[PDB]
Amino acid sequence: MDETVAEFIKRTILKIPMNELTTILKAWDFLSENQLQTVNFRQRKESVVQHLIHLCEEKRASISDAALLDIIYMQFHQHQKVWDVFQMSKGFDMKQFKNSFKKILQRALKNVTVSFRETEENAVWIRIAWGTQYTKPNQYKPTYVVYYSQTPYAFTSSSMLRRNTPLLGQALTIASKHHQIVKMDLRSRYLDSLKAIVFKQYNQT
Amino acid sequence: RDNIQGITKPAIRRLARRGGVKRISGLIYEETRGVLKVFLENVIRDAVTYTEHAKRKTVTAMDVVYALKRQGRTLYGFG
Amino acid sequence: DNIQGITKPAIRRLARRGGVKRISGLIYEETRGVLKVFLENVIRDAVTYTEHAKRKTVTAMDVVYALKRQGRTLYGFG
Amino acid sequence: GWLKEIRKLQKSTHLLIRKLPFSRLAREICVKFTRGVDFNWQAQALLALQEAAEAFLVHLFEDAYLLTLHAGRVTLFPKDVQLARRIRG
Amino acid sequence: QGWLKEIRKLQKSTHLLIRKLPFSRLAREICVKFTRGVDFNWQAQALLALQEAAEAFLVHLFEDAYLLTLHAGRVTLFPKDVQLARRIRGL
Amino acid sequence: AKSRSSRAGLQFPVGRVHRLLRKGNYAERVGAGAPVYLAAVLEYLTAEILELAGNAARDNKKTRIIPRHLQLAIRNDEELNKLLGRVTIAQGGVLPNIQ
Amino acid sequence: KSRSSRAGLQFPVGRVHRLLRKGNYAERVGAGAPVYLAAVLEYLTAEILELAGNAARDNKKTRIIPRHLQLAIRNDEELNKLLGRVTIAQGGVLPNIQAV
Amino acid sequence: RKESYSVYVYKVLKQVHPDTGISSKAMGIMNSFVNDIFERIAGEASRLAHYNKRSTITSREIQTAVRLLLPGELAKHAVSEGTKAVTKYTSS
Amino acid sequence: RKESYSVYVYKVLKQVHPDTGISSKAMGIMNSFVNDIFERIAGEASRLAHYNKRSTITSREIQTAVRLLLPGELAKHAVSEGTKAVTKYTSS
DNA sequence: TCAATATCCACCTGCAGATACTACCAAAAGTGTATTTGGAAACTGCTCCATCAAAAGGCATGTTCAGCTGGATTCCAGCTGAACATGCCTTTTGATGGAGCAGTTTCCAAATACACTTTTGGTAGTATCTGCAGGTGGATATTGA
DNA sequence: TCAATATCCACCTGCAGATACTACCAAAAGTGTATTTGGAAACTGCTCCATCAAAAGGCATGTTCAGCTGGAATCCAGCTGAACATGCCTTTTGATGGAGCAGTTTCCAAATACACTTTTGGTAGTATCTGCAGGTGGATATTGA
Repeated sequence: MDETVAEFIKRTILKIPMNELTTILKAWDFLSENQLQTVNFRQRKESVVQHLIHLCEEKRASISDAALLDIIYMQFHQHQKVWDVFQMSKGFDMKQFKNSFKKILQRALKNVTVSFRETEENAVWIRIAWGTQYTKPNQYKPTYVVYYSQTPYAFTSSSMLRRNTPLLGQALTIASKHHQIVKMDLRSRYLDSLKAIVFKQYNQT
Repeated sequence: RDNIQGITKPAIRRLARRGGVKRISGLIYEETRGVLKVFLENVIRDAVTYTEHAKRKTVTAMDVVYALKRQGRTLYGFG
Repeated sequence: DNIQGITKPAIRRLARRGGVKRISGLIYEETRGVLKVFLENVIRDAVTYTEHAKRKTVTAMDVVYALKRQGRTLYGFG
Repeated sequence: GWLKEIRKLQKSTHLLIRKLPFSRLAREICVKFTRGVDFNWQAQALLALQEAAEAFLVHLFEDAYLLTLHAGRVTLFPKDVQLARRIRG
Repeated sequence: QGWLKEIRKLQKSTHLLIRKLPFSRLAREICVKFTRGVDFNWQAQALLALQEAAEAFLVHLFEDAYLLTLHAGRVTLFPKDVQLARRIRGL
Repeated sequence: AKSRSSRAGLQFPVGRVHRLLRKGNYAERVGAGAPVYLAAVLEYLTAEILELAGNAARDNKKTRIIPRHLQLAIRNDEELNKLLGRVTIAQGGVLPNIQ
Repeated sequence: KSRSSRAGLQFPVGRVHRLLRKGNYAERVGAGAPVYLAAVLEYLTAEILELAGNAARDNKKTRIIPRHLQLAIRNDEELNKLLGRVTIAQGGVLPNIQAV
Repeated sequence: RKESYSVYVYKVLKQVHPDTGISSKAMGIMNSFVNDIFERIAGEASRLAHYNKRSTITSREIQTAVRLLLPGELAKHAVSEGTKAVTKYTSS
Repeated sequence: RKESYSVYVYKVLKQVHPDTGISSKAMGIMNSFVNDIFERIAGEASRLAHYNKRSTITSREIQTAVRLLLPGELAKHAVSEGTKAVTKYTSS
């Protein structure tokens, strides 16, 4: 594979504690369980990741697979990031939402990378890597979004890279069955705490 | 823009004048850019090795100083 | 003398090995001077290495270490 | 006059290339060796690199203008920069 | 001609070009000015090492310096060429 | 019983390299895999140079390598010359070059 | 009762000893090496500072800056030889123009 | 009392050029070659461990020193060879 | 946690030029100067002891290294100063 | 263009120095095994200092001109190379002693460890004070005449 | 040479950003006292190789001449610098992260010591064989014709 995705996957895997590497790998499912059994998880981390990277090289891994891995990683390590809330008002199936969001971003910006993954409670996790009309995207400064289709609420992570927030909000508002969006008075590092109060307000207005 | 056309004619003229040069041919502005690019490539390659060895994502001044000292160039005012 | 034993033909041969077609008559003194300068710098470093050890014979390794100091690593003798 | 500018620029010590262009170029070069990763750069590292580069270029220009005059000229040619690098090693 | 035959012959070879006794004599004369006036002995391989190094130095300098005659539009080697080569090298 | 050069698959000595690293005041401790790596590197470089030199010898129609051949090899190669640019080979001569 | 005082020095003898011990220069270090080296370092330091202060005085100033160090070094035949492969930050160049 | 690398040079030579000998002057040059590269690599490896406050020299230090010293493709192949050597040393 | 040579440079300065100060950028240059010469001298002294099969660095090694590194009259005066320092250190 | 003379190039012969091979050996150096120990990896976490945007004004960009310089040509006298005849200095060879190198003693100097005192680095909060920027007045060289 | 204009120096005032000076502290580190150990100096002896002589001839030295080249003087056209009007990119500032750096734990890999093989360096002695020099012998360009 390209030398730029090998480094991405290696750096991503070196961040994962040995106490839970196997669980993440199993969820990713890119490597078969037989290949996992082939590996030794007791020698130092560098050799383990060398072996896993060789396995990925035998197959053909694309930036989509690595993006899926990064999404899965953040599902477990939510607290690493600060999470902000957005609200949508004045208002499609999941596939239409996916296509509209992706096409909006691709029209505004020539070079991007988008990915989705489903989750319980009708949730969808989104990862966006921002680019420009001249330059490639940055895979190490992404933007993560958690949107619950049966609700007008959307939660966002604080990137060290602005200049794309209004476009993101517009894409969320258009791809879904809404036409406006605002920011709520809630922000913290604990996504579940925001979630609980937000749906408490949603169910009990 | 190509990020090396940001090294302008006046800057090159100023470096030449500080070197004592009275007149300059119009073909000196592209030659100098290549020289500078080669120098920077050589220094930066070694600087990045020193910091990736240490398992960092941040280039410090000591890495640059070590690289230069390797290349045969010793710089004092930094630490 | 002892610098005039570096002869005109020897200098001319050294020049020809370097690809020189013609040679002014004032090159024979200039070459002698620069050679005499080169030997002084090496020989004193050799003698210093030789005196730190308490012996009165200059060995090839002293010369090699001296040249290595000057930046002129030599292969063949040690 | 060239004579006033030379005298002024030899009394001075400040840097002559602007900062942001140099920073952009040095970051563009770095990303090729890091395999796509955008490394961070301390502020005191770019100044070091700039000082070194400007010194290198000034001394090279001196050595080359020594070779313009050897040839009976006043004007600096690339012909003269190339030969100085060959002789320096 | 005669210069081209000699150049071709000499670049094809490896042997030393300065005679041995004169070089020995000069090196010993230089050594005696250090050492506080006493005469050191010399191994033979030492003098051969020094001679090889010296001839290499001189041949390479003549090479670097005949590049400055052609720069100046000449064919004949002058001393200013050697001086400037030494200056630019840093010696 | 068994050596370490054989485990590594080498001709160069892994014990001697270890000894020289320990006796050279390079650091307080020396790992197990450093001598293996270094011996392998040295073997690779030797083989490269000897290959080029044997080729040069054959071109000149000779069966035996001499310093002339090593000099030709080194100066005809764009990388070995950069590694060995401050080095003079005894009894090696110069490359033929006119003009 | 300090070692620098016994020797008549301002530079630190104990620190030099510690740095020689920790640098993997040899398995042992004697007692006169640190004092000898500290004295050499002090001599060179003062030799540079004198010339730098003189250059500052010539420029009508009471505070030394890297320009003065550069002038000192490059106008002295021996210090330039010692420090000829060195570039000094914020030092500039010596004025030099030449006729053709 | 005196020791050298001649045995192993001769083996490598008989391994790349089986028909070809080597003179005594040349093997001195090769022995000098081997001693020089050893010193360079080990010197760089000594500093990297000092810069980073380490008391042990490992294969990683040697690898980094190889990358710094050797130019281009030559470093690439040297790294490959050393990595293979360590790999099959450990697996025995 | 960080250490330097600034105290002693300031003392020496007040000892040669009592009326004269020094800026912070310049003392960095001087600290870099002191660290460089130390490394050179100690490096040469390390080799001389290795060449001659010695396990100890003494004042003689430093003296020889000083002679090798420093040019001309500067080495002469440095040798004088170091010799005096050792002489009056021993006599206490 | 012709071609003898160098000159080149190839090819064969002989032999002398230097290589490669075999045997002995012995020592010193590397390997295996078991124990203990300390350095470094793995995981947390917190504060610093790096990165990203924005607003504007100062330096760079573009066009024209004319004066200066680079480059080619001609001519002539100085200086280099080539050839030839001498002979003086280098090269090669061999008896000789001075200095390097190994082995044995011992003794002086360095490492190890514990207690105790001193010094240096960093922060808080000052207080100067040196040097730079702007303003103004006096004095000369060079531009063109 | 006259001369106005920059330009050159010099002096002055103002101020603010940076250097010296105190306090203080407390952590790290250096010093002093005993004790043990081993590295290097001092002495003797031995044999290797480096200095010092004396013949032989091959390369260096000196003179002269012919021709090649360096250097100076013309001349012409290309091209670089200077000046002016304009606008775009760099500099400065403020706001957040995210990555470096310090802390704790533990476990795995390194040092240490002892007993046992093995490999490499050196020495006779063997022989053999590669390449250098010589000479034959075929065949090409070359500067004088």
